[PDB]
Amino acid sequence: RAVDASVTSAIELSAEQKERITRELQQRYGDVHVTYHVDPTLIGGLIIRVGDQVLDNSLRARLSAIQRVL
Amino acid sequence: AQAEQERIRMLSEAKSQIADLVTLTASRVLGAELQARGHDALIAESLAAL
Amino acid sequence: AQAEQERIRMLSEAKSQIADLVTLTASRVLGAELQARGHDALIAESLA
Amino acid sequence: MPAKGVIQEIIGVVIRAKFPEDEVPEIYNAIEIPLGNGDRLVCEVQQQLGNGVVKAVAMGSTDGLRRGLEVIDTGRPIAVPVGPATLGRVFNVLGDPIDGMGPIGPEVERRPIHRDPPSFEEQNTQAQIFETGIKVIDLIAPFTRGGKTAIFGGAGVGKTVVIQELIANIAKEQSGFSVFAGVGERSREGNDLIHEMKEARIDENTTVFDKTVMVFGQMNEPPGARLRVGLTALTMAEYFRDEGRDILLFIDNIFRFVQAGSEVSSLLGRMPSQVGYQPTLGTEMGELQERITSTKRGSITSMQAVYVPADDYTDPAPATVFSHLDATISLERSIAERAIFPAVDPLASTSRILDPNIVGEEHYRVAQEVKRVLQRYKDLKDIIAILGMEELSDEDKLTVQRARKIELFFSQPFTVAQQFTGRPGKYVPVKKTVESFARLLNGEGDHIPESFFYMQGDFDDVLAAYEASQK
Amino acid sequence: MPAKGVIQEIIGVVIRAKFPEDEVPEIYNAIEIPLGNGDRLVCEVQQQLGNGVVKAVAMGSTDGLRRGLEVIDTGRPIAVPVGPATLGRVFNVLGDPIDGMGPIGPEVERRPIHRDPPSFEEQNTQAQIFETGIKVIDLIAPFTRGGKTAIFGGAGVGKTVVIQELIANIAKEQSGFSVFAGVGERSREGNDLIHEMKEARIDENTTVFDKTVMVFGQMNEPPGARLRVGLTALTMAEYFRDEGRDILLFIDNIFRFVQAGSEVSSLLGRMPSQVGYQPTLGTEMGELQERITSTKRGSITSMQAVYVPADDYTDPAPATVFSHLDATISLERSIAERAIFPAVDPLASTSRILDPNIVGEEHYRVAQEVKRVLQRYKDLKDIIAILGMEELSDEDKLTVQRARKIELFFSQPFTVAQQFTGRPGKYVPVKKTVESFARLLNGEGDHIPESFFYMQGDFDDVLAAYEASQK
Amino acid sequence: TTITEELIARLKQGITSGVDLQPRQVNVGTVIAVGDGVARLSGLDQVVASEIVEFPPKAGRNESIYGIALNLEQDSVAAIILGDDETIEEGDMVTSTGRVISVPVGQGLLGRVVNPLGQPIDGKGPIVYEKTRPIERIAPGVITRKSVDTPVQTGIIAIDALIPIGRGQRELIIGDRQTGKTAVAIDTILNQKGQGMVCIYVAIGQRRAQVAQVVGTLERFGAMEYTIVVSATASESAALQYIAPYAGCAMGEEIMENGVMLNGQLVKDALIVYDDLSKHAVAYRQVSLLLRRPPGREAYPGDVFYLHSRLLERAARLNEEYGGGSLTALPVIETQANDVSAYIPTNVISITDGQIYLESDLFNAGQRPALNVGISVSRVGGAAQTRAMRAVAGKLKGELAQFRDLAAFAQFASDLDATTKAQIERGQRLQELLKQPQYQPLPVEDQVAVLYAATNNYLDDVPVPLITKWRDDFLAFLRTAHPEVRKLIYDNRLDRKFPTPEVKEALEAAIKEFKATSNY
Ligand SMILES: Nc1ncnc2c1ncn2[C@@H]1O[C@H](COP(=O)(O)OP(=O)(O)OP(=O)(O)O)[C@@H](O)[C@H]1O
Ligand SMILES: Nc1ncnc2c1ncn2[C@@H]1O[C@H](COP(=O)(O)OP(=O)(O)O)[C@@H](O)[C@H]1O
Ligand SMILES: [Mg+2]
Ligand SMILES: [Mg+2]
Repeated sequence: RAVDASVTSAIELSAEQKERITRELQQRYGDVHVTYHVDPTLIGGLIIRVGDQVLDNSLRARLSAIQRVL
Repeated sequence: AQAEQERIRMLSEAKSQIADLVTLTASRVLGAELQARGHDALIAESLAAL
Repeated sequence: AQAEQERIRMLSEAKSQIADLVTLTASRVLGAELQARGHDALIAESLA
Repeated sequence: MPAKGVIQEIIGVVIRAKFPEDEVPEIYNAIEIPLGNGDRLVCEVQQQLGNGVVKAVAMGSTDGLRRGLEVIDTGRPIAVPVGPATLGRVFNVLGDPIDGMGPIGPEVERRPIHRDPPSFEEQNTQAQIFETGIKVIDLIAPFTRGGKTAIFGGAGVGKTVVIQELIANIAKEQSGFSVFAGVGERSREGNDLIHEMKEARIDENTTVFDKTVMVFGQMNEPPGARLRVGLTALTMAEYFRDEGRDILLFIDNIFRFVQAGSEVSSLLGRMPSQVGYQPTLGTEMGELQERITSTKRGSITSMQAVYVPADDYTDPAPATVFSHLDATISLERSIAERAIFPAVDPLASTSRILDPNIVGEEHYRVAQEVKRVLQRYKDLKDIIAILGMEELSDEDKLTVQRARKIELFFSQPFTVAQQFTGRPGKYVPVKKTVESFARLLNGEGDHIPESFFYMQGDFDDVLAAYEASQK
Repeated sequence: MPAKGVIQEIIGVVIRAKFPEDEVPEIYNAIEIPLGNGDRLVCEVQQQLGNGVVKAVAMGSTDGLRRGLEVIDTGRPIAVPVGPATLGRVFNVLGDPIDGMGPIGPEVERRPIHRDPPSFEEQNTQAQIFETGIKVIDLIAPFTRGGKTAIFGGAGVGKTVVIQELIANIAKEQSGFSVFAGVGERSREGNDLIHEMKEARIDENTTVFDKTVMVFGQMNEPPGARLRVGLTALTMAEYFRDEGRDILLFIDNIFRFVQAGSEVSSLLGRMPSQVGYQPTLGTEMGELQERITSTKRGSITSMQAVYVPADDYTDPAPATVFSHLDATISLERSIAERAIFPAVDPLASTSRILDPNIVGEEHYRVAQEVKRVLQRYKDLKDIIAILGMEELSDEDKLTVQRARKIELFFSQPFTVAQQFTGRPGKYVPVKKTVESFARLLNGEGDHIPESFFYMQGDFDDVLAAYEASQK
Repeated sequence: TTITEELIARLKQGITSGVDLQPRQVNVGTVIAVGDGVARLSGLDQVVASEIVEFPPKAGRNESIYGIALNLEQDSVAAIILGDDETIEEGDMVTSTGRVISVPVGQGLLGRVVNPLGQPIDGKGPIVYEKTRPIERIAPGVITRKSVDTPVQTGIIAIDALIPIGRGQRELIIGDRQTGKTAVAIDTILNQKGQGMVCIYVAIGQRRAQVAQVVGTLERFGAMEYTIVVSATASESAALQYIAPYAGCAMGEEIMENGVMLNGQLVKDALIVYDDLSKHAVAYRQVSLLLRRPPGREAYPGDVFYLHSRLLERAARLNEEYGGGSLTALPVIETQANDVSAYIPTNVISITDGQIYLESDLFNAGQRPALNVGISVSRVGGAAQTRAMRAVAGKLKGELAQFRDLAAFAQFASDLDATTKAQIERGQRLQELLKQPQYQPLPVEDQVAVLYAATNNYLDDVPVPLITKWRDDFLAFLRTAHPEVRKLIYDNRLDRKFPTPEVKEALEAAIKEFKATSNY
């Protein structure tokens, strides 16, 4: 039913980068709808929410480091 | 005893503070480097991580 | 007051903060290819 | 206009509207349905059902609606005007002025209906007595500043008259403003008999109406309007609270608020609770009452009328409010029919602030002794019903006379009661009433008969009447 | 039936498990959810909702369970250990020992909770008295073999004390076993106090605890556990019944069994019946108390304790309990305040076996005349308290004297329980009670003052103490 | 070396090679429906029952509002919102925290007002702690407990003499409207100033002003040195009110199992007051009905007896094998027109060991503690009393029972014979003796001395309306002229034959000296 992808870039992703994101996320169901967000809190990488599954890239490592040190 | 415990708490607070500072400044320099180096490497790595 | 001496204990930021930041930014969260310079000024200005 | 949806279902005063999936309105948002007359119907969202469908309470007739009508989401809950622009005006649940005056301009601040109550650390535990103009209210169940106070009685006992009399008294003899919440307000009690009664001059050219705010969630309104009118009045009063002013809030009825909540929950298809009431009764009552608190900045101090059917205090409407009260004034029909129009029962009228550490030792002593002699008279009147007072009495004659004199002396002519009687109103300070009852308690009133205590102010008025008769 | 399913739904203590289309668990089939290590959650299947989905009650904490967890069908109802290995042990609903000792072991025979009652041919046509040792119980409201007796009373009248002293009497004086079903047992009231009481009562080298089984459906358990504990105790007692022994099952509160059934039915979504009770109240009571019968092989006498809601004996739970009762023993707080530990009201305790042709011709003359004398005393008590015994004529003063003598004579010290007013053990037989009360009823005790009859024996202890004191 | 070198040695291990930078497909849920504090989630199959879910911050919302996943239905998770339901919207991400609800426990929570989640609301800084205890746990069990022997001294003469409360006993306080249930609970809390017991006050569904006044009363008497005040007020969501008593009893079980250093002594005894279990049951009924769970009698869910029972069976008295600590529960129930036979009142009455009935008729008649001795029971009984109180209060109980049997003759006592009038006068003096002012608990020695004076023929001379004053004056006498008598009574309060000739003669001399030098 065209599950709502919720891609949030680090600061901004290029038009060809966005097209590559669409050309890669189609493997989940069909060519599902993808919404791109800014989220400047992210430093690098990007978070991909394909339906009910989330695969964060970076930034999370910072939190993972600080919860390992604190 | 309370003064000793407060000293221990202050030492732990200092440790947490330096952890917060190093994490925040590492995030800032990472933002600077991602201003220098392109975002495409991390994007491709995350896409391959799917 | 003796507990609040942490600051004087923390005047040794050069040995800890710089090395830990360098190994955090490169050796653990990326592929240890932080060759692009210019961040030394940022860590000198921001850690104070 | 963040989002535009279409009406899917119209069931009475319940509207199911389908919105875009990425622009669904929030839980307490307000959604406007434009009508073909230049006006609009404001519904309040209550639930988010599935994919983009929201259920909303109408707050209007919904007799002109069709399926597929455009619905504009406002993005935020109902916004009502706040500030001096609302002072001296009459509003409804939507904040639209329902009086003959012009509409409120767009330059005023508009605040959302739903706001979090003050936090725990903002509570001002310092109990302070709020000076009311009523003798029995001051003495027996003193009015707490920043606290919530209730009036209980049947029909026609005098709750609304008492409420408007406090409005007039605390606006005339004091500088405190007032905000009125006509929840389920009868169109005879609210559209008249309070507007006219607030045309009482304060000093020279300002009436009590000009220094008060009124929000009438009338009885013909749908249950959602009567449910949220109390929160509308709270939002209007919270501006004056946030300015540091000690604001006064009169909720003209509580059980109608409970009835509106029950009707709204029954219409929404929620599972019934207790005897067919709403499951969120305690939570709704808490959401209303917890915003009426004394903070460091200001203080909302409230009086809320509650009508108990027959003598049932175990009904959900008075039972859910008992936890939120600092004082209860129990009006009785028996006292009202005895021409004691401020028909407060001195017994069964309690207050948390009636403590010697707060209202003073003299106030506590006078109130306690007055209650004691009235309690003794409650049995002595039965005793003298068959055995005449002259037949036998061991100090019973004196205490019966004193108790009759003080229960007549609790009666006070009201400013708003001139229509009913014609007697001009009287205002007694809290110091003067306790001083007068102390003077009358031990002698000094045993020679004045029980006719000069009927409708008077302090004891000096009773004296002046007595030596006016003996001329 | 080794079928493995997965958890589909978890709503409180009611779960749903999806199995294959075949090998679906039956009703009351005790599915099991492993929780890691050796811990498991044993649910009891209640309904089969379509294609492999079974709805079951948790009978456990179920506060850390996720959907999709593996569920193992056992192929039979809850299996509890039976045999001599269960004597001296304390069990929960599932038959797991909840005392300090280890597990029962795999070599011990296990039986399902849900059995059928004895068939029509197995029932005993002729009733038979069950001797219990207590004077008032054996005389006024005698037990019947394979019958149900209910004890009533207040919160602290001493029902549990009576239960435990009867356990001690059954265990020590005769070589018979008993099973105590603590349905709704408080973890303080029974889970340590009753164990200490049973381990304190000692005959020789063994305790009363060593000759009784205990099944504790504590209050902290979900309603399914407290519902099935009574049947668990029935299963553990039916083994000894099958050996020809005379078991006396005790039930701590059959009303809490009723309440557990009602809560289970409400949790399953069934429509309520009567006073909010379960629709299946009669059948749920029948499936328990029809297994308490006098089989031709062995017998299970039972003694329930009943809590009567709001002192309403017409309430559906006491109404359904009373349908299965063969005897009643009413405890009164008024008798308890007069320092009478067996506070049995002989004018409120009844028994169906109190017939001339069953318990003896002299039994249904002595008991009848004792009840008549006590009724005469109850009639004359108000006159005596108001006026005095001088106004009473002859045949009434003597009747009141004999009534006071028997009323104080019904008391027993319960020296088996602790050692309060300890004395040599008596265990007064039924015939001895009949002879003693026929002796006192025919005079022979008028010279004894109305203070010797207290924690006495068989009216020979009374004359022995009279001779010892002064004669 | 320098301590900062040790600090860096603590670092540079997780700093360098202690972080896993592996991206994993974490299973999150999306919100499909939001009700009235209930949010339904589409796919969250990696969630357990009663697990706290996060609702991570989104645009326009910088804080995460947690919920409790209660209904784990087929392809649906209905979770009750702990915070405010306005912010949660359809399509929001929900991350499973993987944890059941836990609260901070230990010494740091002493004098702090906290949320049911353990977050402070007193504005006195963060809670200092190192251990979190789960909200829900099984009761200690069968062999863990011990018979209740140590008494809990509430300070009220009537309660401490007629309805004993012991350490590990669940004693319900059941009343109606304003009869002093909170007053009795606060008086019990104030009396543990030096009794080595940590008090907890839960206050489910109350006003913020009422809880503030209770906290002010506690801190103006020094009671906050050993008191924990959980608080789920009326405006807060029904989930917080539903989890408040369990948070309180989790803290109490931390006190019971481990103990805290109070006044330099290890304390393992906790007294917890659930100041409104009727309001807690109302909140859980709202939660269940908003989850569309099938209702029962009075629209309460089926597991509402279970609800309170889990809460109340956790109050135990452990044996010396399991630490020897105890947790004492004081649930509070508000009836409606003294409807004792209502659903929640009968549930709590059946669960609890004893009951303390407060009557509005006695409250409005001048009885300052409105205690109904006739119907209120404590099935623990004399085991929850000192030997001095056991020896003294038996005659008080008997005389009060005799007076209650003859209460209809009180106004007619001048027309009756000598013995009935004597019984009526003794009962009236004893009832006047039990009247106590608010916030004035009495020590066990003072109660024993006063009840010994009343039990023996010493209050017959002083008239009824002065009995209370007499008591006060006598205590002042014992507080000023004879401290040795009070110390003597307190010293041998555990003696099996308490009225030893030494303490008996000392008390008789003190009573005679007070009576001879005072007139009434
Ligand atoms: N022993 C007492 N002597 C005198 N006054 C008392 C006593 N106990 C309570 N009061 C008074 O009665 C008031 C009501 O008591 P309290 O608030 O404890 O009752 P409650 O049952 O908890 O009521 P609520 O339903 O309002 O929470 C107190 O605020 C106090 O003024
Ligand atoms: N102070 C007063 N003086 C004279 N009459 C009064 C007074 N208060 C109430 N009444 C009588 O009560 C009626 C109004 O009662 P009201 O307060 O509207 O009832 P309720 O208390 O149910 O709102 C009037 O018609 C009037 O006759
Ligand atoms: Mg009115
Ligand atoms: Mg209270």
